[PDB]
Amino acid sequence: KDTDIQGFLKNEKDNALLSAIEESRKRTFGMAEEYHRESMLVEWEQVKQRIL
Amino acid sequence: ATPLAVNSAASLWGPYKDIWHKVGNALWRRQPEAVHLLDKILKKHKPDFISLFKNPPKNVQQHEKVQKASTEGVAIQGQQGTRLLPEQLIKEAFILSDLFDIGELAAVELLLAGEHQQPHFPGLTRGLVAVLLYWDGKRCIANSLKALIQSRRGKTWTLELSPELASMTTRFTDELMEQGLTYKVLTLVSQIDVNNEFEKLQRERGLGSEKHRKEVSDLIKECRQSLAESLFAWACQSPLGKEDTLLLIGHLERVTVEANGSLDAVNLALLMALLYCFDISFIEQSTEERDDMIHQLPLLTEKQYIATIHSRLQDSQLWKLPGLQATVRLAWALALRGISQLPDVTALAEFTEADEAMAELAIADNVFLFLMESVVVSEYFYQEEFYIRRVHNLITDFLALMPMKVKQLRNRADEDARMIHMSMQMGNEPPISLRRDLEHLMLLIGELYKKNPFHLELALEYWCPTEPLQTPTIMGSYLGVAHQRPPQRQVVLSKFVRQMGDLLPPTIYIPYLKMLQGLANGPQCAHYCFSLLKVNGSSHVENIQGAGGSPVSWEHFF
Amino acid sequence: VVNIARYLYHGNTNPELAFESAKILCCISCNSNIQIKLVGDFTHDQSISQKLMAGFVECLDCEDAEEFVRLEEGSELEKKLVAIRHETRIHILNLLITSLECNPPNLALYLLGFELKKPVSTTNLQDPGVLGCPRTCLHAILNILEKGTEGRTGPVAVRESPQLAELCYQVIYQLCACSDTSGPTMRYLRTSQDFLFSQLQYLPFSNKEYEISMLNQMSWLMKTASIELRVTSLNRQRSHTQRLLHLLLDDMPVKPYSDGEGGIEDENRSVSGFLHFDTATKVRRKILNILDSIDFSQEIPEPLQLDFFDRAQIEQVIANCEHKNLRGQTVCNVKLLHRVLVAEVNALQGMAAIGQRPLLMEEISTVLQYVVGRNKLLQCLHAKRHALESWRQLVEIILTACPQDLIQAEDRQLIIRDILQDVHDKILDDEAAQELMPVVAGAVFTLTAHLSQAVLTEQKETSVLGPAEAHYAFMLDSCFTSPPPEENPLVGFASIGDSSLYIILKKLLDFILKTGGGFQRVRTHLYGSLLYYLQIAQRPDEPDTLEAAKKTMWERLTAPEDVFSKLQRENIAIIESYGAALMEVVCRDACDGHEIGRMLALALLDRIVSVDKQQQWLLYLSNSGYLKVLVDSLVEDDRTLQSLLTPQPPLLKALYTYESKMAFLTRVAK
Repeated sequence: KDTDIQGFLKNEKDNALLSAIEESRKRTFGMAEEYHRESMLVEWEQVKQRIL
Repeated sequence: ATPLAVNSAASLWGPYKDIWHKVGNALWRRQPEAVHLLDKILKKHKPDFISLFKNPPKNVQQHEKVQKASTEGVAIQGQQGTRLLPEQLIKEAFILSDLFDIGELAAVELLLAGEHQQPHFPGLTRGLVAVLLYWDGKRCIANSLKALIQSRRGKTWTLELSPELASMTTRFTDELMEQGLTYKVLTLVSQIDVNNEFEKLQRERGLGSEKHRKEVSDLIKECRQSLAESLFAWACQSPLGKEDTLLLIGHLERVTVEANGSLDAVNLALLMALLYCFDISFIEQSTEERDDMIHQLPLLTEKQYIATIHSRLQDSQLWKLPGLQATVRLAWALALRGISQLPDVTALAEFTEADEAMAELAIADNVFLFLMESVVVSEYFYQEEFYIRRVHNLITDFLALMPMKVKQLRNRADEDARMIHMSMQMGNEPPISLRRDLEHLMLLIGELYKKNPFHLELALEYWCPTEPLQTPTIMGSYLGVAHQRPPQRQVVLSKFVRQMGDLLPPTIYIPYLKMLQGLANGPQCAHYCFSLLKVNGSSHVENIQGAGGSPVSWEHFF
Repeated sequence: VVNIARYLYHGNTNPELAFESAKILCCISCNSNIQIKLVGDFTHDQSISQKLMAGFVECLDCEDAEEFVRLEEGSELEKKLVAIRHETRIHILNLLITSLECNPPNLALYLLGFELKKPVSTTNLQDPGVLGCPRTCLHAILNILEKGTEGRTGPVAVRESPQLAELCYQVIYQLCACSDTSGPTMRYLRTSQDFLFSQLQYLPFSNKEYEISMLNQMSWLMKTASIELRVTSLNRQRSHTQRLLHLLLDDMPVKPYSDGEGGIEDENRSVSGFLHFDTATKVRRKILNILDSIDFSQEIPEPLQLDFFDRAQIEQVIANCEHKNLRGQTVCNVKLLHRVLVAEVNALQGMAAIGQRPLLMEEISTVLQYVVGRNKLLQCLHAKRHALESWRQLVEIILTACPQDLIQAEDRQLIIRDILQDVHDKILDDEAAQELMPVVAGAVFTLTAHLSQAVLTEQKETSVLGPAEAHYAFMLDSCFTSPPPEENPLVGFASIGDSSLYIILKKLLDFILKTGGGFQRVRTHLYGSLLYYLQIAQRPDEPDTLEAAKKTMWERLTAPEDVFSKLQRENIAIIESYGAALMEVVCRDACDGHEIGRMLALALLDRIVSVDKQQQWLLYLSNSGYLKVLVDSLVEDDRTLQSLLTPQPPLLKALYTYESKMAFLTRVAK
């Protein structure tokens, strides 16, 4: 309810705890694709001079 | 910052409760911030106390504005502008104006208070509530007056009030007594009657429900009572003046009992005020404040006080109640009996040589019967302690200071008992003109100490320890008070209880058992009475033919 | 029952009949089944109903105070009659309190003046006499708290009847927390009495006798003020929201109306003070001054010592007496405990027991006094915690429900930075009661989240001013005096470098260490707080522009450091300064802790291994073996994750903990 304060000041804290975990996880997992891509591009950024 | 301070003598309730609550916080709650308000409130409302319960008067220059209040309007304190008043409130204001003899703006400001307070009295009207507020406003003045008198310095109590507060209250209320306070109070207490005010209120329909009739009936009694008690609370702390005591006598001349035989709480308080104007017993008690307690007595400094009061009490004019005149005659005879035992007081001998004669008049007017049936039988006699203390003194000082009258009363009782015995041996009724002086005194003692609403064991003056109590259960002191001798008052009184047991005739027997019943009231009182009834039996050993043990003993009874 | 209730119409003339009447009616009002019928029999006859309403009000508006029961000068009979009248008020307030949590229609909604011939939420409450409105128990409960609201001393009942004031504030809380009373009540309390402003100005309340009751009075007044900040904000009633915010938040000394011509004397106070002109006297905010009056320490009564009774049995006889009172609180029934211990001091047939009986009653007296101490302790630990919960509720509505255009991006941050530092020290002190820690960490979490959210608006709305147009704006307002030096206008953003933010980091790590391993719900809030704090130190996502990719390796090494790169260095150096103790506390709770404990401690290790440039935490994680406990456990996670592939999975928790374990491993592996 809406005069109900303790249901609200519970739920937005369970939401805030999940949100603090969520950007840690999803920023680290996006940083997994980007780390393979930069590593692929940096070993390629060795190979073309081994070639040239 | 002007003008607005002009209406502020018309509202007949709000300013009076504003005084009463702040007198309550400054006195009974001792609150220090309220002292710096009380000084200013007493300086403001001194005119109101100088003319107790007096209305603001009617005025054509209010009457116009109330009749025009539907078109020109009225300005009211706390409100910005003029309020237009309905024809109803205008006509209600003229009804309250002629019902109470109040000014037309005061009837409006009282109806505006009655309109604001109406929701607290569900089922009444602002007019029926204005009838409450007009008597509660008077009650707030009367209770403030009583509390401002109880907070004087004086000879009977000290409410811990600061030496400044206790001199502010004293001085401010001396500055009301200057003004003939006793005359104003006795005028109000003899003009205010519930029946006359209910006749006014029933005609013009100012009586509501059965609760409202109870409320108005009691607010009018509180207005009589706190006024009469203002003279009692004065007289106990500081005695009334010469003409004031003659006005108080001049009122008591004219009293009548209620339909049961007792005084009302109001004329009881006025009797007790006159009795405290005649107390001197503290001069057998105080040693170091003593001489300033003596200068504070018209009974010692005004030879004129005694000369006028003694004259009006030796007077052959009977009062409406001869037993009330008898009670005041006994108190005056005992006041003279205290004064005749103070050393240098030779200057009053021409009045004190009458002490046993003023006592014979009090006995002849039948004082002890009126003290029983018109004073001690009242439920209001057992609602105040200083009433009980004063009727204790009025009997103990008769027994201690007039033991030659006590002997005259026994010489009579042991002969009117012989008249009753001889009539019954002749087969004839006892003659109606025999006098019950000692029977009435012993029944009065038996009906007095019979209740003790403040636990005081005052009957202990009628006892005296023959054996030491050995209660081992209090361990809190080291002051070895070596063997104090019992006081002469107690040594005469505890002798009187024993010597009215000497050879009891059958007429005094039941009065003596009742005298012992009243004096057996309290834990020690009962133990000393048990010990008397034991000692009265423990003498008849071996002599089982000489029938003559005490008929007031345990062994005779069982 | 109606003729029992008619004795209340005689409360001034027979208080001993009105007392037992109110008390019988309080016992019967406990029955929720009977409430609906009492409303019938009490309103079917309006002539009786007007006497019933009058009798309940007549007992409440009576003026007699708790003082006259203590003054030794008074008559036994007067002391008794004042105590009877005061119990008569208390049983009327208890009758109302129990009736208000019974479903409508109930006896309290009648006695308080609600329109029980409509839906309750459509009630048009008004002042007594207005349109012919009767005086009701609501206008009496207000009158009890209204007396003294002009005074420099505050409300009269808070001093002269503190138990009456506690119950009066509870009825006003129930009338504002229930949905269908709240609309009528939260209108009326503002339209006619301004009641929440005229009372909150007198916080905190203060007497050393009635601490428990004053903490409960303040608890209920903070819980009504809470609802009005939310209600005014949702209804966009800006001026009333803002006026209640100022009364709680300003660093300003609220001056009473200072009319003229009064002052002097008090030149008595100790001349030695004339050299301690202490400019440390900051005007601390009203909401902090209420946190000051909530004590966090606690008196623990000394452990019972006994010569005759076994304490290992007495502690069980005490536990068998620890029932729940009408406030839900566990308390020992002293009258049952006394009956039981006296029964054994009757059952001891012995020569010897009947010589020892005085000493057995004397040791019963010390046991009963210790149990009265235990009952004070439990009620004080309740009241401190209930007040801290009410204060926390008020703070969190100011943060979650009040508009951002009523507390600005710098003052909102200062208020949270100061509240965090004050809320920390009262739990970092070692006398501080552990029962408060679940409320304190539960507040520090919402505070650190709102500090992080405020910086996470400030960063983005400052990210608008291009350094090319300001040079024209400065060229008009031609005032003419004394020039300043060449100082640079970059002020508010420098506050991301405070000592306050480094103090808040330490105090949070100190409280993470101090919270013992049973306090797992306290630690999940504190690990959440440290994640939100480490989001203040978060660089945002920058755009992969074909122009940012032109910035050379020289520009990427000769630019000044941005404040987030600085703040990351100084925060990791603070985290390093706790070393192996903080490393054990986080790594162990990541392996072994609660479902949510492991989940958050793994996200905290992911965030720490995102800033550790020395590999100290990685070298701890490997040489402790915790980096293998967080790997061998994948073969035990799996069995739970298999169950989460069912169509209706029982609890997604184990997935969310696996995703943070795998995030931590996918941080370490870089």
